[PDB]
Amino acid sequence: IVGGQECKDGECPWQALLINEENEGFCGGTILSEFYILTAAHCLYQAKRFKVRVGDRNTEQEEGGEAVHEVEVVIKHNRFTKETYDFDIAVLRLKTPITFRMNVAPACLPERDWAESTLMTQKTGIVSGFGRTHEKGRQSTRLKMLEVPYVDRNSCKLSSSFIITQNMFCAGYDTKQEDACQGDSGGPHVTRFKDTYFVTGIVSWGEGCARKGKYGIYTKVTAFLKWIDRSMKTR
Amino acid sequence: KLCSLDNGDCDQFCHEEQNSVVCSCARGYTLADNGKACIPTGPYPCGKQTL
Ligand SMILES: O=C([C@H](CNS(=O)(=O)c1ccc2cc(Cl)ccc2c1)NCC1CCN(c2ccncc2)CC1)N1CCS(=O)(=O)CC1
Ligand SMILES: [Ca+2]
Repeated sequence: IVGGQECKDGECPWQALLINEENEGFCGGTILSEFYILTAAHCLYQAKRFKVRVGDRNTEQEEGGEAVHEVEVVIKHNRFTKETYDFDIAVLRLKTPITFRMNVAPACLPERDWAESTLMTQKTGIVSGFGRTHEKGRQSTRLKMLEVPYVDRNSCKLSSSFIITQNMFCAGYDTKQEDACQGDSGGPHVTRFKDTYFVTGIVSWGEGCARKGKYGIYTKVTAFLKWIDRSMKTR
Repeated sequence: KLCSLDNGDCDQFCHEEQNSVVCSCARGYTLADNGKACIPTGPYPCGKQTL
């Protein structure tokens, strides 16, 4: 998260961090239920073996309420490839059930139609993670959250140097220095509708971090909603 | 009908049952008695910041 704001106590419960053998935070993720984590599809390349942490707002200080879970199975989207980055979405099933508490709750999965017209048409959106403070900078210790505006689907394709499929979408700023970055990837993008949050999108990619004339590219959850279910219900 | 008037005065999802508007809620929520607002069955419902 570049710029943005610090998730205070209880604000970003759905947050999820994937950690590597060295217990290092490399990717984000979103809590859907007890044994299901939503993450990017490419984040399943950034490591050999990983666990997913929950209820952590500081990557150094053991604030008591942290907790680690192992991965029991990995559901990566078949129509994926880094050539295009289309279908950047993956569902993780945990070996042991996430027990909810403070700083550890789930994000609602909205209905496709109502989401595509009431959530996505919303002004802003919430993206968060333990990513870098600036493009070529350091990873973050404290968990951050950034309110990124929904960016015109059309002026999304211009600004971009690559194809922008309707399986993904823009969001962020033109000049202002606020965006996601390395590490935030796979994390969550949630819309706040009437005091509750839904899983509107996944942190995917972007030309640099907070670069003028570029927007943050996320995966379209609705575009995969029914896919998401089949994964949890397994298949 | 008119889930676009103000979400059909719902709390979350809103639908149009031909005639009029139909509200509903996400996993872990039960539709209140007025058929609009949503009520959480557990202490840790999806979509809520935990305080
Ligand atoms: O965008 C990057 C990295 C950059 N890393 S970053 O600046 O810290 C960055 C990463 C993700 C963001 C997501 C958002 Cl929402 C906002 C800002 C972001 C900033 N590579 C740059 C681009 C390299 C080529 N790409 C395509 C896409 C389709 N077709 C062809 C090529 C996309 C990413 N990706 C995704 C993470 S990865 O697989 O570990 C490396 C490739
Ligand atoms: Ca910690």
